[PDB]
Amino acid sequence: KDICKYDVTTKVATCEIIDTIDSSVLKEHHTVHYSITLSRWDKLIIKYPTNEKTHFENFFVNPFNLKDKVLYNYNKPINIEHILPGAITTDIYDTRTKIKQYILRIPPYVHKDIHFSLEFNNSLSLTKQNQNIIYGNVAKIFIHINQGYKEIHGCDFTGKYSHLFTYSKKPLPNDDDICNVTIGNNTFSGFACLSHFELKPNNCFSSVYDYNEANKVKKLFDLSTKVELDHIKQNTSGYTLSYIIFNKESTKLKFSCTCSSNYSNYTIRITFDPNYIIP
Amino acid sequence: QVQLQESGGGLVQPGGSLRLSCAASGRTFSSYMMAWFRQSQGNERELVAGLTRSGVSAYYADSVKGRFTISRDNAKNTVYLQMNSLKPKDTAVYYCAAASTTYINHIYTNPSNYPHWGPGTQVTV
Ligand SMILES: *[C@@H]1O[C@H](CO)[C@@H](O[C@@H]2O[C@H](CO)[C@@H](O[C@@H]3O[C@H](CO)[C@@H](O)[C@H](O)[C@@H]3O)[C@H](O)[C@H]2NC(C)=O)[C@H](O)[C@H]1NC(C)=O
Repeated sequence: KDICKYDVTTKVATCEIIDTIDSSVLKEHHTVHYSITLSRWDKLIIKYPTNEKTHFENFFVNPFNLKDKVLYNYNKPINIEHILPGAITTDIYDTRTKIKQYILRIPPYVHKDIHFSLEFNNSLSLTKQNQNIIYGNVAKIFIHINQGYKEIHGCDFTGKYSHLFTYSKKPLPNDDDICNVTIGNNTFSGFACLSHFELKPNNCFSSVYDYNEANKVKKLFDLSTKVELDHIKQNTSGYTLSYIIFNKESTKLKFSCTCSSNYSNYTIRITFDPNYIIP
Repeated sequence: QVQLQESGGGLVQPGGSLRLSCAASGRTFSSYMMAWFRQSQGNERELVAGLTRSGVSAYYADSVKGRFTISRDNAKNTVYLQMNSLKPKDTAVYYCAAASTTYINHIYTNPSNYPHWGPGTQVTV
């Protein structure tokens, strides 16, 4: 564990691949490998450089589209949503440091073991020192994900994420189905709708309808803070998804969310009771 | 340990192409860094193309940049220098130099830093 560290408290896997591919130092190995094993809900954050950062002028990434694709079986590029359905990837870039961040959130449930890599090629970059023209190298990250233990106690209306959520139904032309779930403390829940549907309130779980306060548009932070959540607006498959879990929250909570279209509408209803226990 | 041999160079009309090949014997090319060197009549030896031991980091001098391309057939143990759009300045005795280093990502600039050299082949345009 030289560049990739996994903190258990935050369940965060931070990998730094900058000085390892720096083209200013003589290097004995052209391919530097680092392996990481991840489980449900783990978060992988890789901090890589850009073309603007010095010594990484001709830097590039493989697959060139990180947010969408990965190197499946360390071989052929494949959309990450295909092998890890319900995952969430984000790309950040700090112009002050010329450094980007690839952030991967593993879904709360992984139905099948998955192995895939990500390459960071800096071989094309170079520097000139003394009578030498030093070059960069490439670094490969091999990520393995275990089986995900338990199906999320959430709702799925796309019908595609049946293995991920407890409730799944194939979308119908005209339907007003409403999914009700009872969740406890430190239990996962979520929803899955089609991307072109309207989310109500927008970016749900972060701003849920305050059913106690008569279905009020308010940030969930006001209702509670001992919660963890995530959400993707549209994946490669064209579906919006969100997840939530309460952590040492003593207050009983009831909130809701809605995906609506001109043809049908679907509603998620969740009841957080810390004393509630699954049958 | 490694002996170099150039081949495939002669007279061409301005605007043509050539493929200079350089074969090694004694040890595999992967264990050596490779470079092509220029030398016109009564002038010093300059570097045109270079190649680290990684085989993927190729350097091209600004003179031949955008027209020359280096390659390494490790099966045939040969380095190929493709030279397209040949211009009157390219007229020189092209040499093939190889050095031995335990680093895979660097290439030397001065011809003195290269212990092993090969008998150059003349390329006139
Ligand atoms: C990125 O890293 C890889 C591995 O460390 C370096 O090797 C290069 O890999 C690419 C993969 O596309 C090879 O390209 C292919 O080459 C053959 C001809 O050799 C051709 O049939 C294919 O159409 C394709 O272009 C590439 O040859 C290989 N070697 C070199 C010298 O580039 C790679 O160098 C790194 N990429 C860069 C741009 O430096």
